[PDB]
Amino acid sequence: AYTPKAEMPPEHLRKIINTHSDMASKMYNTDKKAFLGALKYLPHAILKLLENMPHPWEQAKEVKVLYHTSGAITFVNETPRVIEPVYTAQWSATWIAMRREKRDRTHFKRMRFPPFDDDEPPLSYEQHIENIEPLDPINLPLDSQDDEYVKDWLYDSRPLEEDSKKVNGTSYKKWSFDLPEMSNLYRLSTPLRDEVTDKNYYYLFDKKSFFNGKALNNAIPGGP
Amino acid sequence: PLPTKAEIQECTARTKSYIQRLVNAKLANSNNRASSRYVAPANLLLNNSHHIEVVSKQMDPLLPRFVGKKARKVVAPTENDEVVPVLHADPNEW
Amino acid sequence: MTSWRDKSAKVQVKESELPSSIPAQTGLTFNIWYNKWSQGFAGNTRFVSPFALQPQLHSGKTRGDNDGQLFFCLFFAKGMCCLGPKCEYLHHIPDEEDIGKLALRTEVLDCFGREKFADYREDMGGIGSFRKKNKTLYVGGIDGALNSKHLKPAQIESRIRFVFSRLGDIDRIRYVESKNCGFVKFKYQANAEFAKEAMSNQTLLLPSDKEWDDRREGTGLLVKWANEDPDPAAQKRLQEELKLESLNMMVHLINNNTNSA
Amino acid sequence: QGHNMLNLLIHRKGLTYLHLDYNFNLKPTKTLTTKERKKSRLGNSFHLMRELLKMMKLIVDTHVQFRLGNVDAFQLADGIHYILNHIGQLTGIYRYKYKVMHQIRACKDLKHIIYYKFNKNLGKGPGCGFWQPAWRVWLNFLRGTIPLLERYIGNLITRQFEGRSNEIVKTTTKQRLDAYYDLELRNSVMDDILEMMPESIRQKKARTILQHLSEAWRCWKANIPWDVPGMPAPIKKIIERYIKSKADAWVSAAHYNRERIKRGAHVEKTMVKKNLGRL
Amino acid sequence: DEINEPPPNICEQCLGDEANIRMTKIPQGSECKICTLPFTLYHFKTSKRSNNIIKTLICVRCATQRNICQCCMLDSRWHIPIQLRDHLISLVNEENVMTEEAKNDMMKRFLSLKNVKLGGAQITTKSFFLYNIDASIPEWKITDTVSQLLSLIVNHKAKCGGLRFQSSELGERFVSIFIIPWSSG
RNA sequence: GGAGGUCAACAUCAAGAACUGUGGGCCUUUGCCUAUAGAACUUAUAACGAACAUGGUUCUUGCCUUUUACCAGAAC
RNA sequence: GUUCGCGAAGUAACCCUUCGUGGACAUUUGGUCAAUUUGAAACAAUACAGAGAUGAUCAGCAGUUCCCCUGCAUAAGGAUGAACCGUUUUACAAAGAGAUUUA
RNA sequence: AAUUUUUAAGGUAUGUAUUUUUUUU
Ligand SMILES: [Mg+2]
Ligand SMILES: [Mg+2]
Ligand SMILES: [Mg+2]
Ligand SMILES: [Zn+2]
Ligand SMILES: [Zn+2]
Ligand SMILES: [Zn+2]
Repeated sequence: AYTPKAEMPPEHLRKIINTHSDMASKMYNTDKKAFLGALKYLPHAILKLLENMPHPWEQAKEVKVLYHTSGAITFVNETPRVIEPVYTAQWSATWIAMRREKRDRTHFKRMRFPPFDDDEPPLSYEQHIENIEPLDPINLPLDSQDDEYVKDWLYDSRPLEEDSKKVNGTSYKKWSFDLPEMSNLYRLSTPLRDEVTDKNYYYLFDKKSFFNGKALNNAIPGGP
Repeated sequence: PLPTKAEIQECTARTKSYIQRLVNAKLANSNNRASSRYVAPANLLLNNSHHIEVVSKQMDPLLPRFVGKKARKVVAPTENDEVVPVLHADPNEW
Repeated sequence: MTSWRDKSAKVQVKESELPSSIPAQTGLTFNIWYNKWSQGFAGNTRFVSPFALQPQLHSGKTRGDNDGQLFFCLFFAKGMCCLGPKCEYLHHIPDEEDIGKLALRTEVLDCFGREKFADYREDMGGIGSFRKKNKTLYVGGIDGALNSKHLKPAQIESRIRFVFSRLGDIDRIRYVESKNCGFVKFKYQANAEFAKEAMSNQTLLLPSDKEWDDRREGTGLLVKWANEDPDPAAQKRLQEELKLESLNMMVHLINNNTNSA
Repeated sequence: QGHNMLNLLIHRKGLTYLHLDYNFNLKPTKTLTTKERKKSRLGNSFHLMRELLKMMKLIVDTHVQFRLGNVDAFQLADGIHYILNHIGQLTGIYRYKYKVMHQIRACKDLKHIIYYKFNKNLGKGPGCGFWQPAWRVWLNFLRGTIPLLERYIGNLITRQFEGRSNEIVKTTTKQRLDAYYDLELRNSVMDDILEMMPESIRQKKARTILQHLSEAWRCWKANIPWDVPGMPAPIKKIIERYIKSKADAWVSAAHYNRERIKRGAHVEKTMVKKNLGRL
Repeated sequence: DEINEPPPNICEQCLGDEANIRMTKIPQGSECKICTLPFTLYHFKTSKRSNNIIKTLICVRCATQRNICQCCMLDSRWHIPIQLRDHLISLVNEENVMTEEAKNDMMKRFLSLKNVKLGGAQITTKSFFLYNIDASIPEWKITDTVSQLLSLIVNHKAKCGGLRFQSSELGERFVSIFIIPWSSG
């Protein structure tokens, strides 16, 4: 048998969760035991939620969830995947945006912590946050021409989803690139992945010398 | 006589089979999806008239399993089988 | 029939109207788990039910009939049912035709499909025992009638005889003047239970006599299961009514043996 | 979800005077009698869990304020970077597990390295927002505290619905050692002496024999000989045997604790005060 | 193993007219209404629909000791109430059969285990003014009888009953053990 | 029939540098010798993961009124 | 509702529409559970009694019970956690002495 | 040639009763 799981309307979840807000009725006696029983899994839901955070070039991520029909808990069911060089380029590229915007404006205000007062109940998404159009993310100007290869798909959530040649597929594993694109990414990532390229430089610094220094109880000048 | 080889290979098997039933059931009882990786119509009603099929519904993974289970004391009455025969100066010194 | 059969019972109360949960301010803070007002001292929680039924008027045909679910709507019995024709349980006062189908299971559980408990309860509370078949109801807290007092038991007796009358059969009713307790025995088990839920926390007199408009406020009246009648008068009679029933139940039991052969 | 869970457990336990605010601070509202005090003592499962939700609530609040339009992008990235570095100072999870100071110090170090590569040639100012290292550090800390909180919270709730076990066999530890030594000795003597005597009467006699034992041990400590008027010789043999065993153990522990004290190792306190009596 | 092994005891009556039935096996359901100990719960439905789910209330042991049915709590042979089937066995013979049963808590929790067994199971405005009334008969009988032949108050201390029809004209009709007479103002 | 699926089940993934199948020969099928067919994934500045957390037991330590919570090295 | 086939209608180089039909595709949800007083949370406040040994003031650690509570707990705390310190008459005779007493 | 930050518990007892509508002689 085995038909796959049925995606649903988010409206359904929303109604569940804001229904269970107020419960004083007797009908909730078995939905409260589900809340307590669910407390055991909460530290995992925090995990999956917090490893899927947006990243700055994203305005919003839409992620699958897996919810308990009594609205007892909501797990984020994706796992993030990234092309390593593409990801490095994105982080390096924002990096340069951060320095340019740090040197740019004179007064840089920082958010007050916590942002919301203790007594204000956490505001709902569908009312407050949903209607507003989002503010722009960090991106970077990125150049008119040089970057023509990457510039189209660079800042996308999952940079290449539909390309038959460039990537496995929607499942998004096993990337494959052409040469000049890689030339562009290696060009962008210089503020981060810039490093030494000779085995010879490392010399005493390589693991084996650290394992020795630990075993013999010595120290290299800069070693731990 | 000694028990013999063919008999000791029997009770070894039937006990070893039995114990696994206890170990498996006991590992899969307590709260661990982690530790549980080591693990019939059954009824002809009364006179057999209706017949029966038994199927155990899947419980909700949040709700307490064994909802009837609660730790409580019990005083046990004495076993049925009975009557095993027992078959068995110094006061001033001791 | 002319009353119940044709009609589908009108909704007793709108969804909006039904009392809210969270009884008001018995205590300093509400407890989400147990729904109660936690810290402080309660001062008699009990109140008169703001609702009651109209045995003839509200009763009607419903979706439970087409299903033919045996069990009766209790929120009908309180006159508080908001589903009405969409309710899945029967709305009416029990008759001998419906009792006959319940008659199998009426021992383990009441007419509403609530399992009985073996030992009763200290004060003889909601549901009885499945050990004893008790047809005798006790009324108390006649202050539910409120301060207005009646000239003799005649007013009381007739009023009680009137109100419980609609709710089913009556074998006998005795008010007591010395003690404000009136013992009611319906012919049938199932009827006694239906009256308990319907008449608890209620008021009295006529619809518009005396202090009726401020009637809602008071303590409310108890309706509880009743102890065996201690006097040897009825104790003989209860035992005599026992034996004569037992003799009837030997014949049918040798008849299905007479059938068995 | 989290807030409802923790309120239902608290109120379930019967504590309505402790109030969770919406930032997951657990505050007492009132002065508590001792019984209130002992019931509201509240474990590391609950508190650790709550602190963990507090970290989450904080970060999600930052992205909210980004979405509401109250902030900015650059300020969002700088914000969550500031959170992921300062979890020590904002939350207080370190109180309930102190091992977490490792992650906190690591985030501080990654801070230094990222700044002085970032802020080179420009400024001391707050502008930042390279949050990838700290975010990873916290994610890994999470990776390993899932089985802690699942075992802890599992126990807390399975006890909360089903009650604690009745049996509870308690191990032998440092505090209750020598009590157990007593108990095993007394049993061990009743066994022998009861197996010597002919038959009929024991229990009052059983009680009396043990008083002779303890008296005899007291006599051994005081160097008094412990002769007794008419007592059956075999019983005297038994008592002397066990008192030589107990004397050997007593002396050997006297020496062992003494060399342990000499070399400087930690001998606690009353083991010293007890030792010097033995010596 | 003693927990799950014994097979359930359910009557043929309540179990329905169906040829083949599915039922639900829960390893730990509610406790008995009797012993107050956990057991294995069995749902079922007499028909593939009905409206009503059937639920095994008492144990297998607590039922076996009483020789009764889990769902019904009626005698496993004769389908009689226990409050009754004893009385039939007390009438026959002389004095016996009474079950002193299960008070306190640890009493019944202790009592359910022993195989001693128990009791019966082991063997297996116009006012007419009414007088001359036996105290015993219920009002329900009277009015029913009148209805069969063709509204009421009684006092049972008195042995006197009054009757108001909805019309003297009924009075004439019915007038087509008792003291009747017809009077009111 | 092909291309796919942030679908599922089952099998397998740290070992004489390390796998199976087959034919024949000695033993009388384990095992030894010999000929041969096929070996996906993981490995040599050693490994499913170009990444990196927590717990338990036992040792040696550090804070030192005691337990929790802890210091930091090792073995399992 | 889709599709296959058939049988008729108006248009019809046989096709589009319309009607009547044979067959295929698809096949038994959910509840151990009903919405406030009557099938059972607790706390606080009030009043009463007061927190071991002993001449007296104190550190404690255990044991036994059909007592438990906080705690992740096989740690540790909860008055040394509580409760216990009461009641105790027959496997029972042998010897002798006095007296009553009957064939 | 470079340390490192804190929360609970052993102290203010514990126990009993207390807001209730008059179970048939
Ligand atoms: Mg103690
Ligand atoms: Mg203690
Ligand atoms: Mg201590
Ligand atoms: Zn209804
Ligand atoms: Zn039972
Ligand atoms: Zn049955």
